[PDB]
Amino acid sequence: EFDITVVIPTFKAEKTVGQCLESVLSQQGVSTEIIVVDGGSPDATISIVQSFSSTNLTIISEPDRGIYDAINKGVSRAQGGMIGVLGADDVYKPNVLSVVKENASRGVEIVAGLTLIDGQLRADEQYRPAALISGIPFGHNAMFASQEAYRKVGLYDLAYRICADAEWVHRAIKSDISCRKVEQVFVEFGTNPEEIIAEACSVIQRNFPFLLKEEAKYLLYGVRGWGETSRIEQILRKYGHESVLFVTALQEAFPAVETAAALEHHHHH
Ligand SMILES: C[C@@H]1O[C@@H](O)[C@@H](O)[C@H](O[C@H]2O[C@H](C)[C@H](O)[C@H](O[C@@H]3O[C@H](CO)[C@@H](O)[C@H](O)[C@H]3O)[C@@H]2O)[C@@H]1O
Ligand SMILES: Nc1nc2c(ncn2[C@@H]2O[C@H](COP(=O)(O)O)[C@@H](O)[C@H]2O)c(=O)[nH]1
Repeated sequence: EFDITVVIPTFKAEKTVGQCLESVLSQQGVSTEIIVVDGGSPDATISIVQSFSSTNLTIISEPDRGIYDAINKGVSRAQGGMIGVLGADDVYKPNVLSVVKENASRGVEIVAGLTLIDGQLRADEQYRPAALISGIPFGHNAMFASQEAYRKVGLYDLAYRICADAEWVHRAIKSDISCRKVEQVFVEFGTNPEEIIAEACSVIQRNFPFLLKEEAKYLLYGVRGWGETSRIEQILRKYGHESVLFVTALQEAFPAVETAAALEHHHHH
């Protein structure tokens, strides 16, 4: 097989898909498979991809139901031990694929790096319970996951057109999938905000079904620093009895509520 599979969903990416592919082929010291999942691009996208006649590139061009449908198709076919997803507007940094192969040899099922968004580091969060009341903790395109990890967790849920990656990672956390965060930039990155938020809140309720939508939004804003946090102790007392995982998530995310978390663990778990 291969050390790495890179799944590249494309639709009308003719402007950048050549730079994206160059950043993958420049990776040395790893056997790499590339699976381009195109949704029927009418521009030069296929003409450009076919310029990269690497004997380890696969082109899938057929109607799909959105990016995560296209991602699902590529992950399903991936024959590499570690699988990564690279948008056509993104580029891998030098040496990242060997860094992923190195950290995977120890058995870690997920290897995640840093993300450069407009020359700024994405404000990542830790892969831990506290992620479950937030969005995706690391950049999706900076994540690599083994064949086993996908086989354990499943595919991306097409009900989420934006944050299906966050939902998958939360399922990974909840499934105790091993993760090692590498403090190196893996990718340089190239949608209505309301829709982003709506999907993030729904993903959070999927971890903790007892939360009203407003309550999930308050937690997201509290963790992301977008809103206040005075009502965290209220939320904790209201639902702490439900899940030890929920109590763990809030005390990690909001260290100010530790003494209150102690009480929930004591009276309920
Ligand atoms: C509407 C908001 O505008 C800005 O404040 C932006 O920074 C916000 O993005 C942050 O919060 C949202 C929830 C995202 O989690 C975003 O991370 C990105 O979200 C995707 C969702 O799964 C991932 O595909 C992507 O790789 C990841 O970089 C960031 O944390 C928000 O848009
Ligand atoms: N296969 C497929 N790829 C898509 C679709 N929409 C966007 N993409 C690709 O997914 C990546 C995300 O870019 P975005 O459009 O989200 O900025 C890009 O590589 C883009 O070309 C789609 O409907 N189907």
